[PDB]
Amino acid sequence: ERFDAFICYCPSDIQFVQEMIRQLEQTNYRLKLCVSDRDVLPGTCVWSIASELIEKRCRRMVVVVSDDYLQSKECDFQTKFALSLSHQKRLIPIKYKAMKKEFPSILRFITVCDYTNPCTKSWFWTRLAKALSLP
Amino acid sequence: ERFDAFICYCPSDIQFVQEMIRQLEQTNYRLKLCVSDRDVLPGTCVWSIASELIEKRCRRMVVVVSDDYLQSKECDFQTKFALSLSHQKRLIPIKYKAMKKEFPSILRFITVCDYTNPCTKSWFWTRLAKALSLP
Amino acid sequence: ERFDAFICYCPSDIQFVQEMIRQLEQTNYRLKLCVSDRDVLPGTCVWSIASELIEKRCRRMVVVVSDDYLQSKECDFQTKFALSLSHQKRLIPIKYKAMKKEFPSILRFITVCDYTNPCTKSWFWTRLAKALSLP
Amino acid sequence: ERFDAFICYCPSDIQFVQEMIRQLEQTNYRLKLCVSDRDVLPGTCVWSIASELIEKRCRRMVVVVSDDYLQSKECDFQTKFALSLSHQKRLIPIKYKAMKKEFPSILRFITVCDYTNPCTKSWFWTRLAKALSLP
Amino acid sequence: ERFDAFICYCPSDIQFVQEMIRQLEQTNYRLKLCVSDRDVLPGTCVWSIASELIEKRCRRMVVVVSDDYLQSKECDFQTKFALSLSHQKRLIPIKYKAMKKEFPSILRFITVCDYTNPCTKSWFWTRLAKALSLP
Amino acid sequence: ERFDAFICYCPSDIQFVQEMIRQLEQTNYRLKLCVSDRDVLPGTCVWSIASELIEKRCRRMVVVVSDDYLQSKECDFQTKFALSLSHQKRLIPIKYKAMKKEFPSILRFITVCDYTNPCTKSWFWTRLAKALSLP
Amino acid sequence: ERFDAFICYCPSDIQFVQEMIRQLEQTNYRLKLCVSDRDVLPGTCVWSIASELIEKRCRRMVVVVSDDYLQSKECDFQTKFALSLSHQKRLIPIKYKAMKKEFPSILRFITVCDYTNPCTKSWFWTRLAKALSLP
Repeated sequence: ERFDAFICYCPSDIQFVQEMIRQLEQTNYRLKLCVSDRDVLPGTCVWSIASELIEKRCRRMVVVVSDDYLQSKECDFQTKFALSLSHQKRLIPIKYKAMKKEFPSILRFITVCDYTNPCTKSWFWTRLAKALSLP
Repeated sequence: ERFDAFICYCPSDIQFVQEMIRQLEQTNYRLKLCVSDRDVLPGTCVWSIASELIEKRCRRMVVVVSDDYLQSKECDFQTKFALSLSHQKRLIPIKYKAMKKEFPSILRFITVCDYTNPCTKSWFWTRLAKALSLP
Repeated sequence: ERFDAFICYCPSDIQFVQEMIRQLEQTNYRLKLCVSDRDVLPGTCVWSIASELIEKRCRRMVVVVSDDYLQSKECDFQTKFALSLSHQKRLIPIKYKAMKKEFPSILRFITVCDYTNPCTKSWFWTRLAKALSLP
Repeated sequence: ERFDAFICYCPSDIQFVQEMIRQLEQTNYRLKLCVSDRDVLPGTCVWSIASELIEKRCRRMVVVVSDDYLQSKECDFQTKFALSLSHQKRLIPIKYKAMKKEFPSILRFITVCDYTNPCTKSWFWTRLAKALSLP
Repeated sequence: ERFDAFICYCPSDIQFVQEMIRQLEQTNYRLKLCVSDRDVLPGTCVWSIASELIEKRCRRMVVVVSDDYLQSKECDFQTKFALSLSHQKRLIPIKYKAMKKEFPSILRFITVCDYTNPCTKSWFWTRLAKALSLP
Repeated sequence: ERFDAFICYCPSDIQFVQEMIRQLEQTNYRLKLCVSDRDVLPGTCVWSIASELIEKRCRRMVVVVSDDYLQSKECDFQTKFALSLSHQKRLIPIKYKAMKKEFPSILRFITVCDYTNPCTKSWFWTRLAKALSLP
Repeated sequence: ERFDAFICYCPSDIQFVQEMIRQLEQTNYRLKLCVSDRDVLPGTCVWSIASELIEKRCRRMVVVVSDDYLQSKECDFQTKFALSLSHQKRLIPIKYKAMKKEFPSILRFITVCDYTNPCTKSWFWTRLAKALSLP
């Protein structure tokens, strides 16, 4: 029923989502995440996952930015809906791969979390855990 | 007498229907499925299977989408009739093959249960069975 | 509210529909016809007119068969839905123009009301009104 | 404060919006329309329009579909937001020009109010006003 | 001492701000505008304007966006300070000329007051005065 | 919470920042600095790290000047904001390597702490830390 | 019932009358003006708007002098009737645009309120409003 964060990812980036699941749910942090391909039964109407899950179930939303994320339209609509929804910090961008295309202009007002800098990799997961577990 | 899910499929795809029968009917789920070539005696009128079986006997409908599904007219009529009939989620599309054509525009508002993605095949049968066994 | 006959026509055939309105509605017969472009408010869902108007509002369905009638799909779905419903004679095909393509094979067990014969023009409207005015 | 219809139009088509306001507000119907370029103060945030005007202030939404409408990006978001939000028919598509592109596939379940037909122009404004004046 | 709107303009655009003075101050509106090179004594330190004039003297900030506005750095710093300072919508962008460069992405979440359209010019001054006359 | 100095650096030179942390924090001086990539949770708004951290938390600001520092706009805005903010000596420029580009003219009115000249490097760290430890 | 000023204008210049409305009774002045095309019901006799409105209802009369004002024959009669009526200053000529023809001779003994001189437009509205509001 209740969750802790919705996750918006392009379908071509699934290994990183699985790694996120292993690193956050299985550790002693005990976080609950909603993945569309895992706990959404077939036959549901698309226009309900935005008005029911993101609205009244999850508390944050984690956007996995990538080059392939810039071609899907469902992710774009979900990002705009999350922005138009509303201190709480209800949006967390994440970049993890060396992307060649320009960073989206919509998400330029929020501090991104980076994983491709060798001198800063030691803070990534410990920052994510507390950002997601903040009340 | 009664049933749990009418099945719509092109005759070019019957091995998958047999596999569905094996997986859903002969397991401890104990489901009942209505197949046209197995529960319809010859000599019946075509215009009765739509107004009697899909409406007053079957409780949901499962549509097996494929490239040969687009070439048949009977399946198109049976698809449109189900939508015209009417929370209950009385329509479940299924994609199981590497199709080279475009997904039908009529069924673009319903979540599909995909089988061709190798990283998500571990949830297919369980999700399908839960959806079909939902009251 | 209540009508006497739903009208199924190609959008390229509107002059004949207007002529039918003039000859049957504005005459002393005082019949009622439900034309889509005159009695349907904008913004309605397509799958409601088939289960509300054709089902429980109109009593008969008049199909204006023409060459371009074979291209539209809404007319095909409406014709098949009307046939699936059922001595009452709840379907009247009307031919008014010379066709260079074969008459539809689904409408071959029904007596069409031909108009193009230059000697039977006197019986056309009388037969049509007598058929429509039956209880 | 309150309105009756939020109008979604491409900024390349303002003459038809002026015609609409002339024929519906300055006439004896006494309707109220919320035009962005007339009733929105400068310096407002974009994300408040969707969540305050379209949802809780206006009562219906009228989409002026055209060829240049397909390239604007805020119109798509507004249309999808309205669709996700919602018998009351909170959407009315209006076509007034000769389009050489395909009609938007997201709007294929709704009856459009066409204007380019030189025969049915008599019912256009009557149907539009009757639709807008409903509670 | 007190004002109503600080004005940020490129020095290449002085005719338009003179016209703005002519239309809003000398008219019957009775509004006060703080022009940079008309109400500031020479010899003042630059870093006091942002912390004293924009911060605690004016109430809103108007930005005359133009092609040469993208060259000056003082305008960039003033715009960024205004944005970092703060619902109450204390930032109004004004476009009045044909630009050959893309509109700045910093000011994309707010509604510009366009003037170059030859049809909406009627509402321009009324909207501007109503916007900046609010408490 | 409370800090002693805000550090402004380009991402291209973080090894010097690591060395500065080692030399000033882990010694007997026991200073505490603020690094963006270390104690700034993701999802926070950019326009608050300037109006909340630099103003109400830190007491002074260290600026690491190099060739790559002249290419980043965020550092330029931060140093201009700090300069506009204000005996306290709330700005300390640090030169640590041979730069072949001209020194910025904004900072040409403040004594810099130099590390390149191989005759005063014995006067560097104690002199730098005495400034930061001042009340 | 009561009024404050009758307005004599040729139909060719109504935009200036709209501007006068906006600047005179949309502000805190709260004036009342009698416009023929807004306060005269159809079917009235022409000879009553002179002996009823100008005489016993309005307190003053403003004449929008223009080049086209010398073509209409009703304005001459209205002006001469006002003059024949009568300190109270019951006539205010107003000149706003350049004229290629001499000023009317009948109106030579009265000081006009000029608007076309670029050095004196700062007094126009504030003087005209005081004149109209004077008892």
